Amino acid sequence: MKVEIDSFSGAKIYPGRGTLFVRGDSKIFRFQNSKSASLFKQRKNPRRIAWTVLFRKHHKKGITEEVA
Amino acid sequence: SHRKYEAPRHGHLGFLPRKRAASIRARVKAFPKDDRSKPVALTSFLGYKAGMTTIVRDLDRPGSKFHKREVVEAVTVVDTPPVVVVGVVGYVETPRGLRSLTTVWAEHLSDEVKRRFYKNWYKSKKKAFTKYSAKYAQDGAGIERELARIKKYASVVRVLVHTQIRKTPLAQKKAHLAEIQLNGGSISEKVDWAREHFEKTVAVDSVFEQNEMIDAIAVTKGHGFEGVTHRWGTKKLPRKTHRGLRKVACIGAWHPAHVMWSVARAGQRGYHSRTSINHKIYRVGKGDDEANGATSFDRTKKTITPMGGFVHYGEIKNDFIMVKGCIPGNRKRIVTLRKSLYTNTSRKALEEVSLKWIDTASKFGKGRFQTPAEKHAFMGTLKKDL
Amino acid sequence: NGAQGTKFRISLGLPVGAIMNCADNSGARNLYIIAVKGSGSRLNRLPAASLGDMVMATVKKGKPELRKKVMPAIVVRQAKSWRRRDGVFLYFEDNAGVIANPKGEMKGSAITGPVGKECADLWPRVASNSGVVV
RNA sequence: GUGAACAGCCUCUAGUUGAUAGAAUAAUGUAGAUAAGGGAAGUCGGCAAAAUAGAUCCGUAACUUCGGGAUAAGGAUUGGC
RNA sequence: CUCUUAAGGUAGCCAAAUGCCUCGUCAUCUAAUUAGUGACGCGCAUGAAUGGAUUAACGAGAUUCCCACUGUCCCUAUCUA
RNA sequence: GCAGUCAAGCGUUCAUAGCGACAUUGCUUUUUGAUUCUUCGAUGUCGGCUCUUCCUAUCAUACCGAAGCAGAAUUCGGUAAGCGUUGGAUUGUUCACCCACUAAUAGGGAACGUGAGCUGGGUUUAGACCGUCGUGAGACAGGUUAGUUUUACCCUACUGAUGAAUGUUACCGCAAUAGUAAUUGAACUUAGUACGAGAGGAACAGUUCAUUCGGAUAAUUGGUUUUUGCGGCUGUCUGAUCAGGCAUUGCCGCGAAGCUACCAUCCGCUGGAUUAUGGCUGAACGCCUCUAAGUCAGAAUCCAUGCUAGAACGCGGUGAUUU
Repeated sequence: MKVEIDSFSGAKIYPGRGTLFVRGDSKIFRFQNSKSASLFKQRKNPRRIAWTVLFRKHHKKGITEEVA
Repeated sequence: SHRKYEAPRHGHLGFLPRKRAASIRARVKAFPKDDRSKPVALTSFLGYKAGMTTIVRDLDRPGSKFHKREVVEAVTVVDTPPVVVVGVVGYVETPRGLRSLTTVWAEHLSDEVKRRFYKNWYKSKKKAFTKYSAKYAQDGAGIERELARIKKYASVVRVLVHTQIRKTPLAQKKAHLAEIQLNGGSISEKVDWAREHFEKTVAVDSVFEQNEMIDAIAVTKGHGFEGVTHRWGTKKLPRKTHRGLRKVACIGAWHPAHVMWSVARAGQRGYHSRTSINHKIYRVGKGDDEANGATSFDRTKKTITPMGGFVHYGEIKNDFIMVKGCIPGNRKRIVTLRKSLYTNTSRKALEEVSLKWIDTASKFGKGRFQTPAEKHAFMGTLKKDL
Repeated sequence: NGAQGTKFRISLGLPVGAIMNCADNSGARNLYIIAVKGSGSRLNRLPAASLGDMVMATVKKGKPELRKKVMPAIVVRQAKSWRRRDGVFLYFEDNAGVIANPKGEMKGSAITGPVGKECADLWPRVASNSGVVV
């Protein structure tokens, strides 16, 4: 199988444990849960959501890994 | 006169009278027909429903669009700690049925069955079988005498099995006890299997195998007094109705000038004893494996229990089935896994498994991890650390 | 009639009275369900359609030579969350269908939008006329 | 005080804390709410409920007793520093 | 031209809150309409201050359709006092 | 309303495949009448809604016979009510017609079932309008519009729940009895085969799926949120801060637990006797004959298996039985 990633958080997605959302053209998004789904529908911004991957990857926070 | 639009009966008349079962433990109202050409083996086993989780596997049903493809099916877990035999039982045949003769027992019966046969343990004297037990101090004269009498008679025979409940995390210091009928030939072998197993335990590992069908016998979950619509799915009345709408309108006609049994009245939903069938086993394991969550395809060390523990239960540290799907009763409830009364020729009983992967994640939350290892791998250094 | 196989159960989301968008190039803008082809009967149960079900529908928005008559149709997209055995719960953002004959041939020559796998696998002409799929 | 405002919401002064009470928390009710997807198919009948709702700006038809219709319809904005 | 008895329904208006036969006939709306609207008229029994025809605004009036809106409904479910 | 009988004749020929005139025997009480026995010191009198049951004069599903049956589709008929018998437009409607799906969209009964169960649209109080009739008051199975739907705590019935007495108390069990539930279709292959001049066009076996119904269950998904759990926001009060209160749960996002959805998932058995019907042997009747004896198979039938309860006066077994 393929542990998918959350389109809003990049958290990891095992089978059954969430949802798929086909945008109206073909753009797919995978969701772990109604939480991330509702955020997506609210059109919220993960780079500003203080706590996802796409937040800290932007923020150069605690990666401490690219200089090894 | 002529209900305008013919519609079908609500509810099932056979599963009446929807009353409370006499006990949480569900009787076995019939057993597998014996094939007197085999060793003696039990026809059932006892355990505790523990929950569920999500296994993944591949299909082997040609004919399917999902043939040879992965499927995310549903499995319920039964904790099946090995159950110990402490008696056997006779049944002679009459025009009134299988009438009993003796219920013969072992010697060093545990506090658990001694507790079962009381109600107020700590201030009783704990004196149940004292004299029947001292009767073992001899050679075992009447012991073997009735063993012989049952060898003679007893067209049917049942071993008496009490659970090793102190194992499971339950706080019930009492072990449920019950009969299981034997279906080998060779009455001598029957009774001697019994006897050698006196004070000995047995496990499903000796009774069940993968990809085999069982049946589940237990009590429905308790829902209390409840009304007509939800008990029978009857159509809710409109919002405009005077005096309630979660009701039935016509509870009967004028003639017959009474109210019939066929009619949906309020009452008790639940604590019914039910017998669901044809549930296929998916895995039969033990306490030692640190890594049942590791499989043929999974190697990450993690057993069946999910993170944080099963809900309302505690953790499986003993033997276990994962069997398919829905099995009556809720968690902590006793259950009988009986085996069938006929052969499946389904192709579905026989489409075996190659399991692939399990969610081992907290059902007390929306678990997005499998291990605390994975947990730390995913997030990492906490402001708490070192 | 004319189906390329069978259909696994699918969560129903398009009852009667529903209006879905047409996703072909027939000349329509809306499709109004009135019946469903299988639609086993029951008292005060609305016939429901789902992805890949053939129905009968009409136009409310489109051409004068297209509206005001009944025509069979086929669903392609469905916002009603359903399940595939592989555990993915998936849903489109919209509800969408196409026009057709009793055998499963569209009046169309292309589509404007994504499509459902089951409808594609069961209706070959729709799959052909499809561009992107899911 | 908010706010257009004696609205509604909170509060100072003054006055009350008085309408049998305790334990549970089944159906059924009364009253209050939320609900996937669809959207009046229910129903005699869109009864009841939901939506909208203030203020600023733009925009504002038919018909007209030229006074009106008109807040028409219909759009956008509103926070704090 | 003439009888009734004095005259013989004018302008307008309609299956209208007035029309039996009647779900009138035509069109339109609609998948489909005993509903609605617009026309027809030898109108059982329309009609001129027993007022006719019309009509802006107003209507806790009656009625039809449309948009949004929705637990009305498909189909129930759950929560609170 | 439904069914029979005889047979003129249709049916190319042919009375009887299917029909059936002239006549005639009947049944039912789902039509309307006829009568007025009950009830006028009162039975709540339309329809629909919802819910159960019952009947067969079976529309479909199961098995069969017959044909003007080559196959397909259909028509006649027999066992049979076990399981089903729809969503909607207009109408107050029953009825009626239309649309459409359907396997099928059969008829009906139960105080024209069902108002202390609803609604109350209509009818049928008073109010108001129109037309016609009447001098007039007023009338009109003529039209329109607005118009309070009461009470269960009693007995029974039902549904669920307890319960004395059986020497006590506890444990495991039996099973009389009562009920019973599964249904239906499609696709693939069959097979473009059989069949047929072709047009067209099957079935069986077998696999996958599905509808309707039912019984459970919550891992997932979804719904729910007083976890008043986290956060945010408005207004005001606590001097400010933090931290807080009130706003009949203050509102919003999230939201586990728990409850629930065909909005989710799982599952839903096989053995015997029988119907019609077809056959064996086989006379009666020296032949024949499924029958008179006897007998074989055979249905969604019946009864068992299994499923539910467990008789509170049906039963067994077993253990402890008072400083």
